[PDB]
Amino acid sequence: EVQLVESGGGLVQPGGSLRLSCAASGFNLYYYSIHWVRQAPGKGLEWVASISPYSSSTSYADSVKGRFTISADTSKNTAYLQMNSLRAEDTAVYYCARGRWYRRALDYWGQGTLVTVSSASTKGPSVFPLAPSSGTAALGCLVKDYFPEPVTVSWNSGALTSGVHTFPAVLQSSGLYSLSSVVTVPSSSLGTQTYICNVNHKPSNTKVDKKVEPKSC
Amino acid sequence: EVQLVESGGGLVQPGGSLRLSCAASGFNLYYYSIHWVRQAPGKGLEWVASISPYSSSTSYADSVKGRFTISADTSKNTAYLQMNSLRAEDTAVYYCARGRWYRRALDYWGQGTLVTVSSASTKGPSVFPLAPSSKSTSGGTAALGCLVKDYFPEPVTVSWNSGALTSGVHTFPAVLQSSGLYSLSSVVTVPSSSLGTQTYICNVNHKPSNTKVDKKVEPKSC
Amino acid sequence: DIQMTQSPSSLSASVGDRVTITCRASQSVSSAVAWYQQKPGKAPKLLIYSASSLYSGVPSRFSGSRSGTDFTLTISSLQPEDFATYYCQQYPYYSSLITFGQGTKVEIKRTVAAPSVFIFPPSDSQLKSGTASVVCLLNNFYPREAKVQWKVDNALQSGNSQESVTEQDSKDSTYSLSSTLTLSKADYEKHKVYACEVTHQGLSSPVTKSFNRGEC
Amino acid sequence: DIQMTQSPSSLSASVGDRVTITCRASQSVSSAVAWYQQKPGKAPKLLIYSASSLYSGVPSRFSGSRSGTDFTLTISSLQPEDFATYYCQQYPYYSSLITFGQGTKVEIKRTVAAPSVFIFPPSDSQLKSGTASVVCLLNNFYPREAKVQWKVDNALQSGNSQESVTEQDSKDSTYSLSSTLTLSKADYEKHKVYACEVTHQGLSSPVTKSFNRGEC
Amino acid sequence: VEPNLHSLITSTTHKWIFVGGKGGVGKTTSSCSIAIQMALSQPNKQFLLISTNPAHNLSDAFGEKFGKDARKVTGMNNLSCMEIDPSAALKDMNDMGALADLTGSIPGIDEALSFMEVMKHIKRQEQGTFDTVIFDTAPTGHTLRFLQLPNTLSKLLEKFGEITDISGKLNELKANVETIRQQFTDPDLTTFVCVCISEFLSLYETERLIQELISYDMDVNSIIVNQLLFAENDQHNCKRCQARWKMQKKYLDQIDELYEDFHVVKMPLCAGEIRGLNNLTKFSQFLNKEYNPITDGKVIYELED
Amino acid sequence: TVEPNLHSLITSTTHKWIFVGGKGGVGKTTSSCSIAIQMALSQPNKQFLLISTNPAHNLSDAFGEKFGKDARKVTGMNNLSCMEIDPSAALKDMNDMAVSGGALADLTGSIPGIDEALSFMEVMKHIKRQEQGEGETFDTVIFDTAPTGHTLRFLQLPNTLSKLLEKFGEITNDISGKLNELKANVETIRQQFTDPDLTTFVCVCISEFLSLYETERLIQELISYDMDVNSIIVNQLLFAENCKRCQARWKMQKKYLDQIDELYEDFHVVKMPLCAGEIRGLNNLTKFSQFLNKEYNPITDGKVIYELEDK
Amino acid sequence: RWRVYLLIVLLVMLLFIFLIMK
Ligand SMILES: Nc1ncnc2c1ncn2[C@@H]1O[C@H](COP(=O)(O)OP(=O)(O)OP(=O)(O)O)[C@@H](O)[C@H]1O
Ligand SMILES: Nc1ncnc2c1ncn2[C@@H]1O[C@H](COP(=O)(O)OP(=O)(O)OP(=O)(O)O)[C@@H](O)[C@H]1O
Ligand SMILES: [Mg+2]
Ligand SMILES: [Mg+2]
Ligand SMILES: [Zn+2]
Repeated sequence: EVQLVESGGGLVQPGGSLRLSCAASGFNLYYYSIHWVRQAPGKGLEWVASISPYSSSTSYADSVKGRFTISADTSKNTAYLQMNSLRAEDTAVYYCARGRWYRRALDYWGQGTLVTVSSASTKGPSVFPLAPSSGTAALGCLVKDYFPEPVTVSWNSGALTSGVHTFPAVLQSSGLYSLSSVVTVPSSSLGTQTYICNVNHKPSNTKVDKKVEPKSC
Repeated sequence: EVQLVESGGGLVQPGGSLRLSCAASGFNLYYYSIHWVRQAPGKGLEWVASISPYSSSTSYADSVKGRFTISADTSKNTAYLQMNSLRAEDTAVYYCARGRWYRRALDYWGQGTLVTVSSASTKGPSVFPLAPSSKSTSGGTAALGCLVKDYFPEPVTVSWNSGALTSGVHTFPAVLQSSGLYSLSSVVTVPSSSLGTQTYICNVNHKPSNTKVDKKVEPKSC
Repeated sequence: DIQMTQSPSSLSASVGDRVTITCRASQSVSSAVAWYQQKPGKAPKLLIYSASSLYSGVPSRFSGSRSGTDFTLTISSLQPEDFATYYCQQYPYYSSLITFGQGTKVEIKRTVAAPSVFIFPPSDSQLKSGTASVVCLLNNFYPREAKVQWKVDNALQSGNSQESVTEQDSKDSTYSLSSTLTLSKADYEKHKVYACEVTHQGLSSPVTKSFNRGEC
Repeated sequence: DIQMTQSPSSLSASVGDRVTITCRASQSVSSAVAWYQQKPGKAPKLLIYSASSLYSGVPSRFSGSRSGTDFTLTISSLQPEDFATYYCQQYPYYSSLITFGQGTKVEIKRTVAAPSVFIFPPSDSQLKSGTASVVCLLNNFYPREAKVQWKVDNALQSGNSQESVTEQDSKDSTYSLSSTLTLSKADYEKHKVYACEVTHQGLSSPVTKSFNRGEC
Repeated sequence: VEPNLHSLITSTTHKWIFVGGKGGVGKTTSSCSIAIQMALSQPNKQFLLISTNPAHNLSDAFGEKFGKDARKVTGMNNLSCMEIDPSAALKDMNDMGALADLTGSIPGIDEALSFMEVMKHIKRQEQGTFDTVIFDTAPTGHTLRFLQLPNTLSKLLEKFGEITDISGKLNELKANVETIRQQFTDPDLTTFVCVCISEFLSLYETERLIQELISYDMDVNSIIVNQLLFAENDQHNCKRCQARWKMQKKYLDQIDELYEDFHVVKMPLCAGEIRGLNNLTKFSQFLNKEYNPITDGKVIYELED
Repeated sequence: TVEPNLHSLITSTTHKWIFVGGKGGVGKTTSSCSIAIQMALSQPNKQFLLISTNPAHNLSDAFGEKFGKDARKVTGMNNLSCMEIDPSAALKDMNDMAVSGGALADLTGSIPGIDEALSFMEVMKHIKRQEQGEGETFDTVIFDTAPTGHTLRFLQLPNTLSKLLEKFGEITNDISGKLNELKANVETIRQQFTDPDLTTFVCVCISEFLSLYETERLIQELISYDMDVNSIIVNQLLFAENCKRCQARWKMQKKYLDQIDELYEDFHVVKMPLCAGEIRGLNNLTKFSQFLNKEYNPITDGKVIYELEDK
Repeated sequence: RWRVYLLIVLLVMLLFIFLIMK
């Protein structure tokens, strides 16, 4: 019945502020310690702040010192992380976690809230075909230049699932994301079978379905 | 076995000083209150001072305040009464007594030490006969005695016939005269008919002056 | 200032009698009152504390009571060892001062006994020293209360006499009293008739003993 | 400054293997060390605290030990659900800082598998959009380590490509990888031959898939 | 005299209620309990429980963070707690720089800021925010220093003017201090509840404390005797408890004799932890209706965990 | 593992200033007496002073004899003295010497902070005399402190008088000579108080909830002062291993003791039993104090909780 | 600033004792 739930994650621009909340239930947060730990895309765990509501004491990682402020409202059984002067390198999943006065190990964690720091404007992807080349054949869809994450891709609206590889997005120099989704199918099916990739970018409310067929030559 | 023992009493002159001690045993006086209570000759009890070591407090009757100082040495389990600027009316038997932090009644008492304050000088008594009357009831009872006059300080002791005569003897309490000297009489009633053949001698002792006097008391001649 | 008014100053009672002594504080002291017994030459003994609590070792015939600022000590059945002087004491919480009552002397009651009276002239030896003491003796009488007056040539004396009284006799419970008239050798030899007159409730009328100076 | 040096960064293991993960503190932290397990998309889970105490509910095949500043997490017999990333954490009393190790990714060991390679020229659709992306696909290979190089008219490319790799396939435990060469449409039309050369331990010699611009 | 605090709990006159005693006897437990009882008994009035112990335990006792700003006890509509942090309180003072941080640690700063809270309250009460303030005080020693501030300041201000806008406000302070001095010495407005335990080291300090308070013309008519084993009533073993109760009962008789005019309120040693509103409320009930060891003996184990 | 006793402190030949502190009623006075007795007995050639900085003094009640502002030997000891300063009496003395104006004690004797000020002056005195002579001093001073809160104010005092004195000197515009010697003295106190070989703080606590959190706050604050703290006395333990109360309370005690043991693995955690008798007077204090030197064993030394004097 | 006066007066005194001292 012990839970931690983070909220407040979203998109902000460099130099901007963002306030995260960590709502506790099942225990009185006054008698415990609460800690913020973040995880940049593809990286390890980085502690950023601690608070002990029973003692007023706080501590911070040097990486966020003077920019982040951790606090707690015991009336609401909630802790907060006030982030100011944010930068791109602050982009991460932010977890809140519980420690005990006699044990600074983190036994309960929330499932995290995503924080993205970027000057990039929200934009939906363009979907281009990776047509089967003129045994086994490969084809797919290039989902290019969208922001922010995430994008979901399907094949034949769920019918085609086997052999499908949807790659993790890569952040381009432009600040936009791109990924490819591929599938391998029988070479004999190319003339008979129809393949459509269904791309959905909700944060822009874009929905594209794009058929991928061989070269007309 | 708790007890209190006073000491330090004596004779002093007006303006003089004297330190009394109250030695305690059987209990630690730090956790109790110690009190000095005095009693002038023939008078009642008068509380004069209190000390409660456990609370760093002392108190005094107005009659001694600023002249007397009560104190306690908790390493020696002894309390003290430093008496300065003494005067005649401070003449009394001084008792020390114990109280408790939760009960300021006095449950244990010492047997007291005597303090006498007087400008009078030490002097032995003059002993005069109280001769049996020439008119004594024939075959009845006669009275005779000794007048013990002008001595200081108390006490004198009086016996009759070296202690052989005790029945019918009345040795009165000493009275302090205007001179500052004490005086008393010792009398005895005896058969009238025996005055001719019985010998009656009063033996008077005043140790402070180391004087001893024997006085034969007989019918006056004429 | 504050007071503990104790009454009576003295009382006479017999063995087996029930005795009560009272004390009145000038203001409320709650129950912070104690009673003591004292015999001649001895230290006082604590009898009762907190107005009605019997101190350890004290016989149960002693008890005490409170009614507002009025406090009472009671001896249910007086025993021979109970004849003594008794004192009340207050120790109010709000004060650091301790106050005793003036004391109550409990003496043993007996039948009235008239004094035998004797007068003694000054000895020749004393007169040769320049002063004259005339002594009047009241022997074995009860009660203690008595009046003794000196007369020199029928002139009532005053200011020049001192009295002394014994404690109650252990055998017959009587008192004896001396009155000593002090005069200069000069003043003594001016006058002829010396008399002491005794009044006592055991005498139907006052008794006078006297002598004439220089007459045997 | 303060460090937790965790080793190895990754390791391949099989079900039933004994797995050992180590973490060296830069200075003594006494026993103040904890171990966590994290799976992709999920929060970390506490396994061990105080160096060797097994947290409640955690399977006993997990164990921790200390010797000085060296700390070890042991999995006695690795189970399918244990493939994950693991982190050490120090929390010494003298420091207000919490410091994590870099992590150890425990992946599924399998046999070497060569990548099947495919190349995709930029679509007419994208070129109408005004840019050109050509992607090289390495499908279902093992181990993860591979080198992909782009050759445009037999000229090596640098700084205009990006790679993406999937997590291990749940069925065959292989990886797949895409390399995407990004050029402007103008630059794309300044050359004929586009080829990605693939080096992998499963290949005797590097494989190259190519295409001529606009030859269908 | 009834062995409870019912007359205090239902009083309509008392403005300042001090709860004090030796270290660890149960000041915080008792002060929380008294505050709760008064608030439950008089919903029409607002109560503030201020801790003047620089090591505050009100937050620990209720399990929520209090501070220099009064905040309601959760579960109570008319009880609030205050725990002044001098460093925090001195920043606001300074704003209305380096000095304020210096002064934040000077011995006596806690008593000063606590006294200012009383002074500010007086200024509001005279003009047109709580009806009654309960003080959870520091242990004996420093609490006597605090209660002497009205006298201390009055004299300080008398000499400050002689050696000496500046003049005008000095007289206003002198006046406000005198207002506090008269109210603190009013038995109807101000009283000091003493907390103790039936042990030797406690009773000598406790008697010292009460006597000193009397000399300040501070009203003292209530004593809480805390952590009593009672025992026997348990039901008739345990050499530890048997021996410790015999000791406690020895001194309880001494307490009962000496303080015959006081409200002597006897509180039991509970087996559970007296923290949180529920447990504090259940404990506080025996300040109002005296605890019966023979009847209410079960409550000792009924505390929520 | 760090040994569960204070033997290292007791037999130390470097430590000059030993503070004994903690929450109210946990056993500071009992423990500070016990530590002082143990040090004095184990180091007979050193002179020890046990000073109470708690304005409500309990050293006199503890030993059952009257101490004061002038150090007196504990009766029966040749190298342990106690001191309990009375502010009003001390200020009277100051008024007299300053004259050689008469209303100093009446004015300052009750100002909050006065107790800490006079306590600190006593530290300054011994700091100076240990170097310059000219009067009595001691080798080691043990402080029986006031509860947590005001003790932190006292330990902040070297810093506070220091940071303060920086500015005041110029404001005055031999008064400046006093400032320098006062500054120099306070600086010396700051060096020594932050020297782990010279100064340490022994925390006292009980195994109950409200003590746990205050104790942790205290230790954290002391560390922030650069005050050495490596010893914790856990007092009044039942070691109940019938009676529903004792078993219930011991269950609670043991729960928190496990937590204490986990967090404070770097500390000497000294476990002391709850005794049935009264721990007062030199004899009982001495017997209790032995378990600070060699750890108490409930099975072996169990009978001693009942073998304290009752006189 | 009435709060500031009260600190100052208590500041001078607690500075003032150390100046007199021996
Ligand atoms: N009747 C009781 N029964 C059981 N436990 C109690 C009782 N009274 C107090 N306690 C507990 O004993 C400890 C001491 O109580 P408390 O904190 O209230 O005393 P205190 O006077 O406020 O201490 P301090 O001087 O530090 O301010 C607390 O942990 C408290 O929970
Ligand atoms: N181990 C023990 N066993 C039994 N009784 C104890 C024990 N330790 C302390 N006591 C008693 O408990 C009470 C509190 O002890 P103590 O006075 O020493 O604590 P304190 O920290 O000094 O209190 P304060 O904060 O007021 O100064 C005392 O009466 C003491 O006699
Ligand atoms: Mg408290
Ligand atoms: Mg103490
Ligand atoms: Zn028990």
